[PDB]
Amino acid sequence: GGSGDSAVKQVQIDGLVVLKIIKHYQEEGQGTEVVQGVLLGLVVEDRLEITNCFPFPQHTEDDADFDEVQYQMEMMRSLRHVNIDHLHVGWYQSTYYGSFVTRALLDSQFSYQHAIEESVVLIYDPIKTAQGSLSLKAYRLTPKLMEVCKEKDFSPEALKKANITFEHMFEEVPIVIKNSHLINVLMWELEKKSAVADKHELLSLASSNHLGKNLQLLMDRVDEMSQDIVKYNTYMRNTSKQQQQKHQYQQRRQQENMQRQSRGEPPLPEEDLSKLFKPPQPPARMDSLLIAGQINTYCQNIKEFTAQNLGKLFMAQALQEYNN
Amino acid sequence: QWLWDIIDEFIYQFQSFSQYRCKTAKKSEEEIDFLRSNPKIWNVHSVLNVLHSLVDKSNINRQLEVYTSGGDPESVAGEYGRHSLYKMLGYFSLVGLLRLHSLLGDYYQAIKVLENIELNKKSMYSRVPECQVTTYYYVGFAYLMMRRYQDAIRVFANILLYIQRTKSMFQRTTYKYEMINKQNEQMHALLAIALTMYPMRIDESIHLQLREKYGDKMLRMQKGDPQVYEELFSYSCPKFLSPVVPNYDSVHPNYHKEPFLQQLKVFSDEVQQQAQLSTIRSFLKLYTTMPVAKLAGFLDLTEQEFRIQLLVFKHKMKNLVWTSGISALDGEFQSASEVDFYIDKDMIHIADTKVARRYGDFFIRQIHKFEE
Amino acid sequence: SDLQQVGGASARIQDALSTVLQYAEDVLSGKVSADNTVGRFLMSLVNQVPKIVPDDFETMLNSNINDLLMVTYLANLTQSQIALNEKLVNL
Repeated sequence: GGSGDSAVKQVQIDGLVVLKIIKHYQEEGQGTEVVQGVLLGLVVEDRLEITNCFPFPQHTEDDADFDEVQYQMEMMRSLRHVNIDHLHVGWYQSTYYGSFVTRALLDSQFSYQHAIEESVVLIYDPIKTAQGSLSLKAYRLTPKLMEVCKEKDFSPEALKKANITFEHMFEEVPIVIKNSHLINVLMWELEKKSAVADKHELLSLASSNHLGKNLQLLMDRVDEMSQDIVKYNTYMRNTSKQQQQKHQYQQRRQQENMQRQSRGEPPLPEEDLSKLFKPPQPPARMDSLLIAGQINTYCQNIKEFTAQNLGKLFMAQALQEYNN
Repeated sequence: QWLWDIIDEFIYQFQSFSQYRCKTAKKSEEEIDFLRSNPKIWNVHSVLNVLHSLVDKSNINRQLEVYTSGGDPESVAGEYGRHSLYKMLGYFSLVGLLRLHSLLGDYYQAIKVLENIELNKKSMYSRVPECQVTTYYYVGFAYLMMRRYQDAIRVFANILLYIQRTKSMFQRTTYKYEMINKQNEQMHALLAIALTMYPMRIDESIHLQLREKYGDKMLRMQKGDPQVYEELFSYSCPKFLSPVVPNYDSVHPNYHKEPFLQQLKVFSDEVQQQAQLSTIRSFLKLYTTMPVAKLAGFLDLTEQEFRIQLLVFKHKMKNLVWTSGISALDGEFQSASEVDFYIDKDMIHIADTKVARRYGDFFIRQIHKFEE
Repeated sequence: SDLQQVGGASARIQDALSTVLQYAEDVLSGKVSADNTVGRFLMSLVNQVPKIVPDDFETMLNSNINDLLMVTYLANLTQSQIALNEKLVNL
């Protein structure tokens, strides 16, 4: 069966949903980190059928401030009046660049997952990651992390919870592998489209050649990836060096000094012994930055892997066509 | 007292173990499947066969140095122990390769090399990484004794690099791990002196500060030295025969000395001849094609005064280093210049970086399986 | 890979189609609609891929395959260095 961890089940996403997401695209604000909207569905055979979606339209330009409650309330009144009810089983984003996890969206996922166990977060990565294997990714969060929710904090919370061990590279649910039995209408369309509509099919394919000759796509994606890898790794490397200089370097000199002082005073305290050792801000375990870092480096490694897979087959095709 | 007495205690044990092994292991599947089924550990059996070979070889060298003619050790080890262990069935597992690895290591130290055509043809079992490293160690020495510099360096490079995908663990290296790595390095350095200019393929196996150090020595040896050859000979002969252990210096014994004198001559005469060829191989093939004045400048470089230049130039060319055409009419000497290439190793390195990440992914996941 | 299989499936249809188009001319009379028309389609393919033909250009292509392989090799090394950093900070 399609059951995963806790009570969860594998995702079944309609092609109608994909077309509704594509209409609300990735333009009218290309660079802007807008989380696009919610996913609606229901518990079915072996799986979750994701039947619908709607966007959440915020104050978007380059800026993108949050928006009113009654838009969601009137939309979820309106949606019920046409079909079923507001059974909200996840949320979705594209949005700018190739796959990345901006940190407060992890907290947003953590808050959503504490409320609903049966939930999947959907990331859509097409031409902006070079389209490009694994173009739809559906991810759930770990039960041990959810079980100890709330919270993570800076070093309290985290030091106790992360030293019980929680998984964080976690379940990705596989999407299409059988018929939905809704294909029927699209199948009747297919034999005609083709047909005497051949002009449309041929033009759509021909757009690819224009895109592929014009765009510097392998260099372009490598430059944004190189920029991304250096940003996150330099942030993590300075963060680790800051904790190490507090964990090891302070304590080493404190033991150096405490051994020189020698370290027990028998008629009365122990004044400067009492002064010694008080926590710096990291004494251990800045996991809220670290775990979010590792999820982003895993996303970066996936982008390296998809870029390598594109390069393997392009090198093969280039060599194969020339030599005969 | 003590040191010799311990050798007898080991010989008494090894002879008794051989008498037991020669007796049981052609019928005793009752003994054997009781051994297969009961335990939950297995690596001890590999260690004992290797440990016995190292201890026996350490014991044999001391006896042979002290008693330098007409005594028992080589025949009693050869005829009874090594030949009986060679001639019986291999225990199912890699145990037949382990017995062959001692036999080959004894055969190597007695310099009676030839039977590798037989040994390789009977060694058709899977080379699980440790048995690849042992086989390569002996094969590199066999190629070196055969004077196959091109072949020996490739085999030595693999075990010097040590990325053979070994997974040991459980003290199997053992007690000489550093020494075995330098024993491979020492031969690899000697092979590099013979072969260079052409590799281009030393960077894989020998790290840069040792490529620097043997490069100074190699350039000086082919320009003037004496002392680099003296240094190279004294370090190398120590490692070439693999005697495992010395005895103890004193005024009164001769013995070990007769030992050492035989070892020095045999390595000296061959290495001296090879060193002279390496110096002939030193001068660059700066252009393919030489008219008489360029040939005369090569003769001037080759030797002077005066008498007999061209005659010894025929011999120096026909050692190996010059394949060429001559025209008597046009006065021009026509040769090729040998060539080699690079960006070879990177294709191997992309495979082993993938293995290195995967081994680390396996290790963290194995540790993680205890905190589930 | 799915696109490469669609392209090979299409190329095999072209081999079968051109075989039928020629054989129609051999049998009695055929190919009139497929004359300088198909000869322009096949040229349109050939002018784009492989572009031109000489030794200079295939040598340039093989040099680019080595650079693309070098970038791919370095991407394995970056991912392994990220793994070396990963393996140090998860013990």
